[PDB]
Amino acid sequence: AAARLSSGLRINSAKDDAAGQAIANSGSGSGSRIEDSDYATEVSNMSRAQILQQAGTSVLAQANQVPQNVLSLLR
Amino acid sequence: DRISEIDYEFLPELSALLGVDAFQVAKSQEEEEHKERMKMKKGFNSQMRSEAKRLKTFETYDTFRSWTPQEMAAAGFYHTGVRLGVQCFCCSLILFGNSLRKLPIERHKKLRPECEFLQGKDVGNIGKYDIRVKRPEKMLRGGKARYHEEEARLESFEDWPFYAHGTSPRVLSAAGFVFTGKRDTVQCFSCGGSLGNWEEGDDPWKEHAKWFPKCEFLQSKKSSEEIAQYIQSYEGFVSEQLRDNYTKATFRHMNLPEVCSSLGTDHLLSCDVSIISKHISQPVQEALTIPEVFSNLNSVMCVEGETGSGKTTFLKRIAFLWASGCCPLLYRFQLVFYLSLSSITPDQGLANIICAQLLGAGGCISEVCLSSSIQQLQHQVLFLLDDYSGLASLPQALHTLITKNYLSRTCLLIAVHTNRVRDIRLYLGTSLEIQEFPFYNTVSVLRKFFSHDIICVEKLIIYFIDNKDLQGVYKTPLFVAAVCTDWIQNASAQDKFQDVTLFQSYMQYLSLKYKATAEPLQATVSSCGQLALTGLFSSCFEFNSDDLAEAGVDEDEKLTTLLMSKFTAQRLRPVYRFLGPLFQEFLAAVRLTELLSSDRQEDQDLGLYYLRQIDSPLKAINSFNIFLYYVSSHSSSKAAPTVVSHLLQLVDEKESLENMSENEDYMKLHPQTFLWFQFVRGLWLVSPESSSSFVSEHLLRLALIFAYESNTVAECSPFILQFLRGKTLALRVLNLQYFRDHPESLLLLRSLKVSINGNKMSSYVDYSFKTYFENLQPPAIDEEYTSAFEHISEWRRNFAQDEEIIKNYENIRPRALPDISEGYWKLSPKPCKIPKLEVQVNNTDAADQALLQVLMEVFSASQSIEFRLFNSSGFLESICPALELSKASVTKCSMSRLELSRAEQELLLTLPALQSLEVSETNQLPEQLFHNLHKFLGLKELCVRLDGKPNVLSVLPREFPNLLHMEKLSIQTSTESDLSKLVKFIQNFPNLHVFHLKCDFLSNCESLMAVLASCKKLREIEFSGRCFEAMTFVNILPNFVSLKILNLKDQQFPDKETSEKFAQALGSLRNLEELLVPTGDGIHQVAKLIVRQCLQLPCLRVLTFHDILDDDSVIEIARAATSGGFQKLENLDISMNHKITEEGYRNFFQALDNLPNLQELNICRNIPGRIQVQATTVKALGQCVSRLPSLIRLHMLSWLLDEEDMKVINDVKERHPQSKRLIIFWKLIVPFSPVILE
Ligand SMILES: Nc1ncnc2c1ncn2[C@@H]1O[C@H](COP(=O)(O)OP(=O)(O)OP(=O)(O)O)[C@@H](O)[C@H]1O
Repeated sequence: AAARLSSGLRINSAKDDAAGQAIANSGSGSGSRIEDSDYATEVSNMSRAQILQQAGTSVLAQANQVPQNVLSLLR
Repeated sequence: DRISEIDYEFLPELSALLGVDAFQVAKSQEEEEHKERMKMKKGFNSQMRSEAKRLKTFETYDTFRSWTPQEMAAAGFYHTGVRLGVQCFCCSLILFGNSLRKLPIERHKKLRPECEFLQGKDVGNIGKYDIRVKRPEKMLRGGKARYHEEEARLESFEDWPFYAHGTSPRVLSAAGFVFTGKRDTVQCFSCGGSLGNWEEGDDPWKEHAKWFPKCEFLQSKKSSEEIAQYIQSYEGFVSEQLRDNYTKATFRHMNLPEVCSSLGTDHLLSCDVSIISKHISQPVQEALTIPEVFSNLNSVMCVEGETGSGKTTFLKRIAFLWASGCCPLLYRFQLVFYLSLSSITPDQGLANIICAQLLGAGGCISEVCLSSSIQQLQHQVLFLLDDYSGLASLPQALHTLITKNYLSRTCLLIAVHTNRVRDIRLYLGTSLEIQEFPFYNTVSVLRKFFSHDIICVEKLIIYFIDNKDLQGVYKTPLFVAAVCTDWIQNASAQDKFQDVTLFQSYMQYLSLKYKATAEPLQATVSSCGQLALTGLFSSCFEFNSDDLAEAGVDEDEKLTTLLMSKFTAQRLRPVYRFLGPLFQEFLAAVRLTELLSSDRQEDQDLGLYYLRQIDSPLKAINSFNIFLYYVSSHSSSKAAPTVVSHLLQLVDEKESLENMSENEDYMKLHPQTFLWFQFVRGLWLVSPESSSSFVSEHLLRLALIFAYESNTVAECSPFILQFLRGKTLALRVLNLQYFRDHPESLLLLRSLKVSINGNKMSSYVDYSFKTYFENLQPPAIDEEYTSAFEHISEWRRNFAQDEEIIKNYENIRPRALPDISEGYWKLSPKPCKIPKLEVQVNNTDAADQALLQVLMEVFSASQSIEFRLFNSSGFLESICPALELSKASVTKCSMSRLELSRAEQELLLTLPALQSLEVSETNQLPEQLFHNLHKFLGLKELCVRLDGKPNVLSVLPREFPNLLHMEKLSIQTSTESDLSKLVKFIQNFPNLHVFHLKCDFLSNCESLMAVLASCKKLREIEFSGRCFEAMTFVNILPNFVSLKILNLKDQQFPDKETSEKFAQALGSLRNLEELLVPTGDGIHQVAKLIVRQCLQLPCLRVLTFHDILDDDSVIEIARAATSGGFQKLENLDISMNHKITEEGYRNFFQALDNLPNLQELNICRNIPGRIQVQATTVKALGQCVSRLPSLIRLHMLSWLLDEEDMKVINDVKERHPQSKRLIIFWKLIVPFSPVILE
């Protein structure tokens, strides 16, 4: 009957799920791929614009990792 | 004497320990490389100041640090603002990294064994000019040869200034002082008066009369009126004695030491309370340092704080000092009166009030011997009082002391609980108040009372993790004193999350001390916490006198009440205050868990009301997340599961986030939410599944925890199981189950990923195929129109520069993949059974012996085996020994990059009889797969698709032997159809049950009868023809009623009859949810019907057009929109160019309302760009449409203010996602050529 959770651990999962969602990104070229690009541009555009927020916040998530690691050397 | 170079060092030796709690120490030295890079750039300089200044240098010193300012003090180290640096003045040395195991003196004494206590004689503290003068200048009798003149004595100054070499011997000679040679002492021969301890800039003509008012030499020259001018300066306004030794002896005897009920192991504890002096008549807060505060003592004074905050302790130092030889302030008085007694106050009183401290030995003591003697001398009088108001009637303190100073003008420090100030402040001088407790004195304390057992080491690491959740935890050292019990388990604790353990102790502390009658206590705790109830309600901490009625405590104000709440000095009289945000947050849980005590029933309805204000899942994981732990902490068996019911009830099903953020400004009390929430939200934004998947963990985390208060058996079991159903999670939950025990858990799915690498391929560059579009030229208008734009590089770096931050955290981790006990506490039982293990992989970077030999056993006890892969094309044969158990993977295999060739000889040799296969890219081989493919295969649907590559027919001129259970298939015509392809596909389908077809580009060519004549009962239909037939399409294609979806595009060809033939049969056969409309032939005329009767569809989503707008199409939508029948539709789009015209979007936006059934609408692909008024009409878009996640419009190019029109009227409906107004623009010139015109 002892509570167990770790915040220093919490971030790891958060790191994990980011790279998992660079994966869900999907795109399909074509022999035409121009008319496709028409559609696909947005598709990528959204995906990209979507992703940037993910990977951006991914850092924002890990942004707090680095100092605590370093600052302990100073403690 | 300065020095140079000699890069210093910090200990590598023991630091291998910390590498456990942190990641890797080997990267520490790299940080310390900055130090020599920094130090050299600093002035190595030389002597500056004697220590007593240095405390001021630490005014801005960051409080959170390990070492104590007063540790640096005796080191005399100056505090420089650059980084944290502190500076040896006698030595040269300068330090950054602090050590818990090591006092500063060491580091100074170790590293530069030269000038400091080796008595090169730099500096002095506790400085007086009495022990410089009063006693000393006595012996200075004959201390020199005869001097009547200042020149011959000036000569003596030859020796004086190694300390200084700053203040001129002249000016002192100009004041006529003599250097005797002992230390730096200088003396005025006439008055015989001396001084020392010279701050640069000290005038004697300043100093002299202050310390020697009656000096004749002075008074014979400088005249008079000058003095009261000069007299203005910093320091304070300036058995008869045998009774004092008693006073001395009293404190000299042991009374105060061993005040902590633990033990007095260190009886004198030097860690000191940070005092602030606030000004009465204007706001200035004037931070101070204690030794300074000493000399600041003039007459009456404040000494303000709350409770257990150091009230008595601080004064107590004075005496135990005042007796002993120490810092100046003491050395002036021959009397100190310490009485903390409120008990005396009712009394008419006596000198015997003091006899409390006397312990008898009195009786000549009399108003005679006191009162007029107390005014005999004015100044050596001193009192120390714990008391307030002045209400107690005493000729002594009341009728005399605080009332009339200018009869007395004597000094007092008054311990005052904060709530007692605002009655007697007007008599009271400028403030002496306590900011809070410096986090270091704690760490100072925690040093002493412990053997430093790497309990404190384990502390800060938390208080690095938590920040606001940490650095504000300590306010009263009493909280430390609560910890100071320090047996609690064996100690403070060896246990993680030291927040509760603090609080958890602190309560049951106050029990003990105050448990004589604890009935009022709990009652107070109970009735006040109803305020803490409002913690969940909102953050409003004002707590006026009124809402206290809901708490009911009010002015009843038992001394107990203070231990929670306080007041605040007013700008305007009605006001109030409370202790601290975190302590409050924990009060709530306790008060909360008073409710949900099942033996209380009528009232627990309250909590039942509260806990239902948690309604979002994101309130659970962030907002009150840290709070709920306080609840689980206090651990009342009956409550917890009843709570758990609510929480596990929360997800419902298929409602992702009812409200992504209901967040208040309560969040500020914890920062991480802002990060997490977005991270959460963002995560949700890419993958609706994984969001709910992720969120499911922390709930289950939270869930299981409350169960592990006491009893998971009865009330816990049923709730969880419901939650578990149909879910998909990640293997971290396994070890995360303590719950691993009860059952091999079912009714769910599980995911796993391995990705270590950065991306490698050309798949993005197809913008190169957008180059022929003259992308150089188009950009023209909008002084802003830049702001609309990005370039690949510009974005490329943005992304990569951020991965670089990961890259740091990548290396220092000596860390790879899951399963500590995660597989083992998983596999601790033998008969584990796992239904589905989902595996996404990217690169071989995790290919390794043990790491996979770990994953070797993962596959065991997991009944189905799935895969999706990108980066690695070769990871298969890396697996084989892991799967040489032939564990029957089956399920499906997703692939992007290459098949490794002789790899799938494995997938051959596997022979699990897979259900399905997914390969959408690169190339494939039969000697990869399609050789003898069917034999053990034939189960469920496949995808094999390539870009331009031929030989998709040669895929299976082996398949006709096979007799398939597939019934579901996906593949294209990789040419303008070759009868082979048909001949390939033909025989198949009549012999199979024909479900869910997918074809990328069917070249319709000839005899799609031989394709679609057999077509029956499909849902999936993906064909998009470049060349048509329009026999099947018009005839048999819409002869099969039940269909959810259609994927169709690629140039509907112009027989408007055929369009009708479609349109009619489209309208005639309508079962559909959704579709892809074929791309127009000029359809536009009749595409009204492709709207008009689309009201008939029983279900709606995914409305799709690449064509057909400019005509009435809009109200044709809007009619069908305003009138019902497109209700519950999920989507809208158009990709057009021609059919794009501004003119009607407003008309399209004329009335778009009354469909809050929708998600996204996209208007896009302008080579030209589209910027006009109808951005006006946007002000009504999101507002009246209610529910939308998001939009995509790439035409907008909007005025930023009109984008302020966007961004401002965006969020009125929601907190969450938005329209995407900018693409990643292929890198191009962005010309202003029209701007040439203005
Ligand atoms: N620098 C310190 N080092 C060690 N212990 C301290 C320090 N400062 C305060 N404490 C502890 O905190 C407590 C401060 O309470 P104190 O007795 O000063 O207040 P009080 O006059 O009794 O009124 P109240 O107790 O309501 O504050 C003391 O009991 C002392 O043990």
